[PDB]
Amino acid sequence: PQEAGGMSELQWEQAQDYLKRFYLYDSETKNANSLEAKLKEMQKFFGLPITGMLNSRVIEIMQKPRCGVPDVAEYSLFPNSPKWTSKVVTYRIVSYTRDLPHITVDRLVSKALNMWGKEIPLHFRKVVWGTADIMIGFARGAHGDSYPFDGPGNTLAHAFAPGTGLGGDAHFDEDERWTDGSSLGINFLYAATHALGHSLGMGHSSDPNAVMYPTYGNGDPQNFKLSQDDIKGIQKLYGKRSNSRKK
Ligand SMILES: [Ca+2]
Ligand SMILES: [Ca+2]
Ligand SMILES: [Zn+2]
Ligand SMILES: [Zn+2]
Repeated sequence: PQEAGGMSELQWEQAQDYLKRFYLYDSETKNANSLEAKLKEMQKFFGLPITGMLNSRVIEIMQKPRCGVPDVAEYSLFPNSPKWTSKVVTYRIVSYTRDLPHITVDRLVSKALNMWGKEIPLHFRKVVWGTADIMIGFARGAHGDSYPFDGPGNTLAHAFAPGTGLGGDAHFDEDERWTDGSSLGINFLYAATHALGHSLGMGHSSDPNAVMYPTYGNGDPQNFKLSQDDIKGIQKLYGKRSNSRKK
């Protein structure tokens, strides 16, 4: 439809900002010409082939929601290996959103987290007494951590890397819409694979059928399943695999 033709400067400029936050709001990449190189890495990060452009898929994704985890990091004392080295992983829900009953949130977090575990020799464990590694809560950036709330729209959910006992948690922007049967806003199952995937130190992928595919296409999946590219992606680190194997 060529909607970009009738867009204003404000829209094109907004794009600069929407992506600026996707990799931390750092003035180090603040220059007119850098736009070209800086979109170059965005376009490949997503995978979409139109490089050097800002109008077709590239604007669509700026406006569509996706994830709230920056795609960069810079710290020392990093834990053993980027993904969960531990022999086991544990996970517990902190609170639940009114859109969904606790039972539902709980079984979705697990039905995705478990899929991840089912593609690798890692092992997973149920929680019935004590705290866990990955806490799953609903909250706004002003709950008690860095990164602003954003509100609805851009920035879907922040999550943390498997580091320390406190780090590794997954969060859900409570402002965002969260539901399964209704199949209206963001599917918990689908986002859960993504949010929980970051809890395992997994990164985004470029394949059009990826499970952490950042080019979200809206809608809710009926059954949902893991992707080939993510299964091989993770097995390169853990060596052996379980070839998904699910119902
Ligand atoms: Ca949001
Ligand atoms: Ca944790
Ligand atoms: Zn993400
Ligand atoms: Zn937080």
